[PDB]
Amino acid sequence: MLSGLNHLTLAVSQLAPSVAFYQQLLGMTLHARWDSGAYLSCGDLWLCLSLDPQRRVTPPEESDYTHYAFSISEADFASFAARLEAAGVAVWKLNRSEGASHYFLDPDGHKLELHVGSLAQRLAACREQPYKGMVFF
Amino acid sequence: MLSGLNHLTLAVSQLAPSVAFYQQLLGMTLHARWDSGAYLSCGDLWLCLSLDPQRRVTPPEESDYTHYAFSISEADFASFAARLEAAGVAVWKLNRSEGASHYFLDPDGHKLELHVGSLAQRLAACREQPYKGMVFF
Ligand SMILES: CSc1nccnn1
Ligand SMILES: [Mn+2]
Ligand SMILES: [Mn+2]
Repeated sequence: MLSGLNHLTLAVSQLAPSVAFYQQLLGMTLHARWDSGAYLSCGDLWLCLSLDPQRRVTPPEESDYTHYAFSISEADFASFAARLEAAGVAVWKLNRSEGASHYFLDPDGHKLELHVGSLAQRLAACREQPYKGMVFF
Repeated sequence: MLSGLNHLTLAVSQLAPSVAFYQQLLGMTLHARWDSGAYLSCGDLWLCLSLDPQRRVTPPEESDYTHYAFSISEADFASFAARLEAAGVAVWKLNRSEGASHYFLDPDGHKLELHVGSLAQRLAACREQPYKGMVFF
């Protein structure tokens, strides 16, 4: 059967600024780059940045809610979010509707998130403060 | 410091067919559902389906190369691809890289992939046959 996420591939319009964002600003590990892409890891996540002439820099009001959240500890969350803020990283959401999260945009407008907590913890929180109509299996 | 992918959230135009696709066709575990979304797991992956009226059913020619690859064993790959084909799931790309890959679309046109092989495997293959301009770190 399917066993998890093998890799996340993001189309990027300019490779070097995107590599710098994920490696320098977000602290991900850069393993290789070539004329048309790069391979990074974030813990167990395999991230591929793929230079795509079709990728547009997309304002957050023009894209849907599809987004990618990265795990961070409770101890590191606030200072990492504040550092992104001080660095001028654009945002896309302010209301914490799914726990402790910071919502920010990559250079092409990919919707990203820092989040503290697992699925199990989110389900436990939702049992006390459920979303409308919520059923647990 | 970021420790991995926390969750992947896909905006969906209709919740019921998306739940059917990820739970029933793809075999993911459904943990909770509410009026405007669902939480599923696939191995370590926490997947959120978020009902979003802004989600367009998007032809693959009209979206960039951003995509989400799920892990499957070599032994299971061909029968899973055949299951998707029997269900009439559209393919958006043929495989031309190392490791088995099947490139398929979800009901809203999200670009998905079944892939066999890790980042370490890909890096080893690239070391032997580097892409144009490839540098390792
Ligand atoms: C070589 S381009 C690519 N590489 C890995 C994953 N997705 N795309
Ligand atoms: Mn999220
Ligand atoms: Mn891929």
